[PDB]
Amino acid sequence: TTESLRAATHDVLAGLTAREAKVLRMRFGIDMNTDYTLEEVGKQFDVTRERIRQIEAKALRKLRHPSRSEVLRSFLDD
Amino acid sequence: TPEEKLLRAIFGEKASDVKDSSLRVPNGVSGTVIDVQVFTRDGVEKDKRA
Amino acid sequence: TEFLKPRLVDIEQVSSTHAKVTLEPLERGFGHTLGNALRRILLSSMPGCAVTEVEIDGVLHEYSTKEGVQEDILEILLNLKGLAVRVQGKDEVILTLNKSGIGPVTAADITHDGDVEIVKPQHVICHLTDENASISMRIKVQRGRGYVPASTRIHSEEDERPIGRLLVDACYSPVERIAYNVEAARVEQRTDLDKLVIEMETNGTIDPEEAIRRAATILAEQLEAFVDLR
Amino acid sequence: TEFLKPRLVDIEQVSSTHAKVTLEPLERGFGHTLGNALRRILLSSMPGCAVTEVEIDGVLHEYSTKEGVQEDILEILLNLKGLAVRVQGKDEVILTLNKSGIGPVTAADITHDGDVEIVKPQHVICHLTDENASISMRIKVQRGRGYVPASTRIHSEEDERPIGRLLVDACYSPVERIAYNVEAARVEQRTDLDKLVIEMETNGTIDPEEAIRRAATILAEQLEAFVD
Amino acid sequence: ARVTVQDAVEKIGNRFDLVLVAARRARQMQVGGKDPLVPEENDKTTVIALREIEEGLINNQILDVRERQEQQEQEAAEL
Amino acid sequence: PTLEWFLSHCHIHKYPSKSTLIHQGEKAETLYYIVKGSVAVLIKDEEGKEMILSYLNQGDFIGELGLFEEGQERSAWVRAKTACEVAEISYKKFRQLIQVNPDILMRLSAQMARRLQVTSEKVGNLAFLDVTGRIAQTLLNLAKQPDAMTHPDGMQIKITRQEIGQIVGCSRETVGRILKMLEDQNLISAHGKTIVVYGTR
Amino acid sequence: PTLEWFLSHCHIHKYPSKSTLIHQGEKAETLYYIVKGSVAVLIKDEEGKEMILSYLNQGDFIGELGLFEEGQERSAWVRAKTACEVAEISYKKFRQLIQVNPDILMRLSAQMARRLQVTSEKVGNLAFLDVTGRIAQTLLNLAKQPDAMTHPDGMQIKITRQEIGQIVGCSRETVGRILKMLEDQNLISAHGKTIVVYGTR
Amino acid sequence: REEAVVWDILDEVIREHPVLLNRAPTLHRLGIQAFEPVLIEGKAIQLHPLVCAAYNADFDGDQMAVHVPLTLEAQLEARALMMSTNNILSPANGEPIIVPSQDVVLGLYYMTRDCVNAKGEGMVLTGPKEAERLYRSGLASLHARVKVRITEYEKDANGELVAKTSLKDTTVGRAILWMIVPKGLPYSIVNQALGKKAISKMLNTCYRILGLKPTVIFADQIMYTGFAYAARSGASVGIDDMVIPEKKHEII
Amino acid sequence: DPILLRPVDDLELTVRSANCLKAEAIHYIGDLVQRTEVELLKTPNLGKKSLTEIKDVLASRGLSLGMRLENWPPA
Ligand SMILES: Nc1ncnc2c1ncn2[C@@H]1O[C@@H]2COP(=O)(O)O[C@H]2[C@H]1O
Ligand SMILES: Nc1ncnc2c1ncn2[C@@H]1O[C@@H]2COP(=O)(O)O[C@H]2[C@H]1O
Ligand SMILES: [Mg+2]
Repeated sequence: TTESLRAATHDVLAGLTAREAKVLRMRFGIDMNTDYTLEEVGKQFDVTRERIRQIEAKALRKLRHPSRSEVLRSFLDD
Repeated sequence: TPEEKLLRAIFGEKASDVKDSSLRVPNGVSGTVIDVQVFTRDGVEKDKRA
Repeated sequence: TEFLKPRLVDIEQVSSTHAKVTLEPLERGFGHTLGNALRRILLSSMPGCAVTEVEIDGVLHEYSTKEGVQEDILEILLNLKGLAVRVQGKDEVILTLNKSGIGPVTAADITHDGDVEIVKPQHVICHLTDENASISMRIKVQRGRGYVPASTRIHSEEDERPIGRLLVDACYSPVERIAYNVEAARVEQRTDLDKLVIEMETNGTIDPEEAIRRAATILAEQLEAFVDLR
Repeated sequence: TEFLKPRLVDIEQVSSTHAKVTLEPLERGFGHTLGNALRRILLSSMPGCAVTEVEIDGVLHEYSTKEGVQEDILEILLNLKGLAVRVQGKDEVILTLNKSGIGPVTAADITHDGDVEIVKPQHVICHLTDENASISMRIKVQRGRGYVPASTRIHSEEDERPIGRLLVDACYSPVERIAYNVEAARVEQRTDLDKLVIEMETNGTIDPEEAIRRAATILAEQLEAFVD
Repeated sequence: ARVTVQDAVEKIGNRFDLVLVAARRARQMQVGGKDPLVPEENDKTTVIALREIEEGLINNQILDVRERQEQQEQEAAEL
Repeated sequence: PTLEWFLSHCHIHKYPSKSTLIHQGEKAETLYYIVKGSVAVLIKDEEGKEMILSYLNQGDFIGELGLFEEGQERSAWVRAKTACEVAEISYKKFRQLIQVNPDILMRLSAQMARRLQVTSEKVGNLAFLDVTGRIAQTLLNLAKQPDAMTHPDGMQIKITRQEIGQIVGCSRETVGRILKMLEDQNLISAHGKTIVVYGTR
Repeated sequence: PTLEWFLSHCHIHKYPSKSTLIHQGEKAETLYYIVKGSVAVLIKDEEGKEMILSYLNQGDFIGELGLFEEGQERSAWVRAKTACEVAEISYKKFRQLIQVNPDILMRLSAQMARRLQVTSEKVGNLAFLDVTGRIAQTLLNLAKQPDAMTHPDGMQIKITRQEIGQIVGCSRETVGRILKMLEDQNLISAHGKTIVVYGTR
Repeated sequence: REEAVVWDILDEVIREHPVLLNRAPTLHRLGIQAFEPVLIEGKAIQLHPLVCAAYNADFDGDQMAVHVPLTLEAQLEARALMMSTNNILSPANGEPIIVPSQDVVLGLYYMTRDCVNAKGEGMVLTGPKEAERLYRSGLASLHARVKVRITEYEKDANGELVAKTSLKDTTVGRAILWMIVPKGLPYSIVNQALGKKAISKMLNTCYRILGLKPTVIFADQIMYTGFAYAARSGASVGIDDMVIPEKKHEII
Repeated sequence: DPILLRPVDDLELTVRSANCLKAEAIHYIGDLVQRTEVELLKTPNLGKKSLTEIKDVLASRGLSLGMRLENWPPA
């Protein structure tokens, strides 16, 4: 369940703009031993902090979007 | 894990600080409830049905 | 071809359930070929009206009891499977019963619908030992054929029914005991010809000649597949 | 009333005379009914023509024999029960065969009336070892239905027959064999359903499909008085 | 072929080599997705293996030749 | 083939002169083929004035628009010119006939091509030329037909002023007057119904 | 699906506006498909005046009447309603892929049957109705065509007097006057290019 | 939720997928075998009766165990090594371990029998089939020596068959029984009442000559018919079948 | 239908178009489809392209514009 889940997640990540996907990966510790922050996204991408919050929001629109949601919907009952 | 972390970052869903421990039918079984009994300490509230 | 058909003659009602049919005239090999072949169908595939559900006031499950009564619930239910009822118009009815007073509880006490025949008023149901006690129920009857148990229903039926509805198995199959005898139908010359004499015993609820007509009808309906469909 | 009916699925056919029939699906309680009843009417009530009597010259009783011949009388008689015959106008005919030379005696050598079809004209009857021996016989074919043995026929027959006229167990009904088999066939929720698989194997004179068709035809033709 | 594995042995000669070769082929087919030779006839890869080995279309030598040739031609394609 | 395979399987029927073949408004469920004879296409209006659209002889397809679109209605009238004979089959067979061999609808596609192009010449000729123009040109047209009879100076055909008036769409009598104009100019002869045409060949 | 396999084989050209698709009378050697856009099919007369045959939207194979008989011509003009990407097909190859797949002349059965149905009521109306009915039902059918936009009281469309005069077979200011009468009859709104009909649906 | 496609897909996967069976104590290698599955609507395994003997098993409440060959190689070994067809003989001795046990054998010994008494003695048949017409009609004894014609075969040539026909004065049930035999064996093998030994060596001969597979098929038929005619046969036991010898009391 | 009663963010709209929707009191998708195109074009910020891609996504998920309702709102 975890494996098929995670592969489906990455397959959703592939479809986005670059900064979107990479930010949303490292911001959550995905794909790494890291745990990087809004502030540190400031440090790496560019110091802008809360436009990253708005970008997170926009991506959550781009991806939640029930044409992609339904690979995730079985995991609602988790 | 980072993944479900992201997923409730999507849906906003959450857990409580509590788990289920219900009593259930074991698989393969079916039948008719006909009687229940309850035992409780001298010192704690009798849960209403008791 | 020197064929010859069998033609009905007589019906001898020994009793409501017990009754025989002298039947003629058959060529050789047809007495048994029709005897067993019709026995199988009259036993297997005949419809009828029998109880399928009951519901009672003051009850949750069939293992409970009641004040002023001898019988457990179950014994009554089993005293209701074997009831004899005939419906004319409908494919379902919901009857009621109501009674009080010490005494034996039978079928004459029932709230009879106008379009229903009870075969025996004295199909004993329950017994009442308290004067003050009172019984009240509803009885769902349907129509079908064969054996259809409750457990197969709830197995089928996810409908979360209201507690109280005490559920019952169905034996729609009305025929009980049945036989044939291949005697010799008299023609003057062709005395190898046979009469078949079919002894019939069922509940009430079912006309004999109509029964045979349904059996043969079903049979021919199955034979079209060997005459018409090749 | 929630009947089910079969759909005739297959007629697997090895030769013209050997035939198989799968048949599904049926409610339970019918495969044995149909198999039995058809087996009865087939094997004991189907009409057809066959060798009733024989008459040969210089030939008295089966325990005797002909000279210059491979067979006794009996093996010939068995080579006569195994005969494909059809009458087409009458209910009775009397064939003739007058043969000579060393010809392994086929049915082809027979002189045929216009209303007679032999479906197996090659069918062998006898053998003349030397050519000098030559025969003349005549064969009563009669139309009946079922099977009736010449032993029970003489038990039946008081009318005098001579020495020279012979009699054979009548194979009217053109079947040589039938047997049925009740298997269980699947409907999605229902594996309590049953199919009826039949092997029939006949002589000439009929295609088996037609034979069965006639059988059920007869049986419904018996039932019309009680469909009423 | 399905219910009895005799004629296959009559082709090769041994049960063990038969199941090894057959398993090798049906692992070329269960995973490698390569096509069959005998028709399909709605059968799991076991039966098609045993048939292709029955009629004389698959053998350890033949598998070696095939994998050899495609491998070598691949080595030519790399350079 | 090949048409042998086609009509070997069809359902065959005969019908007399002036019978109504197809009804404007009935469902799309049957194709027809003229096996022998000729037939005429016309239409009808709110007023009831009839307007002959076309006419076709042996070797042509009839009932072709409804073959595809589930549940079309018949967009015209078609009535018998003479007592004539037709084979017919419905649409569920023709999918079996196109899926197995699409040559039939090539034949239909060609005759339907000639059909729609002469419909283009029809609407243009109706549009621009004067009465004399399209009556003259349509006279030239039916001079072509196999129905037309030979004449040592040209051709000759039998037709009333009414029906020719129904292909040009004017009164029978004004067709009479222009017929007189064409007799005055020494181009056509006529007695009653039998017109005789010079200039052909 | 089907359309993928057939666009797999095609050769394409991009078409600007204002120009010609088909030249009438020339050698017809290719069938086309409307990849994107709209088109107006029409025809000239001797004098050169245009008279519109129809408009056509997406989902149309184009230039088909020359597919069929050896040595045919173009029976109509076809002019640019808009800029249009357009496909290319040869006829020997048309034989090839009609033979190995019969679904394309099933499609052309669809389109051509529509075209001589709609043409059947084109000529059927061309006989009888009056100019009121001509332009009225014309703009009904253009209200059915998807090129019109949705107005909150009906359908809006943009067209001049000249081209509708080339639809209904009359002059432009005639339809202008009966148009303004039709405004006075309260069945349209009308500002110059942009006209609107209510009563749709 | 146990939907419909659950079952269709179950039947889809199970096909050609063998399965292992095991009864305790697993003494010898024939105590554990690989069969094919057949799905049925019940909570009780059924079994092929002849292989009860390798299990020493009876239906007195016994229980058996099931295992699955997941990987492909074990699956092929199962179909080829643990399969019930590959194993009809022990490695201890080469005896048939497919010996028909106790009901089928009664049906045989009842069928193939030579009385004197019932009926239909001394007429003639062209073969087994009209004999089947007789008994399925119920006109002959099943047990009565009568003349018939038959047609046996023989592989005298280089394993190449050599046909012939003849007559025999032999019983009805034996003729009927000849229908099944696979075209290589004499008629003497059925020309007796077929005690249990006769059947053991019947199957022995069939193996030794024909190779394997007919001996399997033959055997299955021999099971079915043996039950079938045994049900027809009529069979019981009763107090008067047990008869006291009158001369016991006096010896005493 | 089950798709009448969704908020439009399941379509994954865009910020400008979203401002156009919230600006015009258009709550339900049943309220969307009852509105007409010209009732959108005249509105603020809805010129060429909003109509283009909203037409695209409604072409995607099986509905269209300007349709007509009855018994609206069941709420
Ligand atoms: N323009 C036309 N030319 C010739 N025949 C036509 C025309 N329009 C309709 N028809 C005929 O009228 C028939 C009506 O039904 P179908 O469309 O099935 O087939 C049609 C043709 O036979
Ligand atoms: N009545 C009509 N309806 C639709 N399209 C037509 C009509 N007449 C001509 N055309 C089209 O105009 C094209 C002109 O050249 P073609 O004749 O090759 O093919 C013609 C059709 O594509
Ligand atoms: Mg035991």
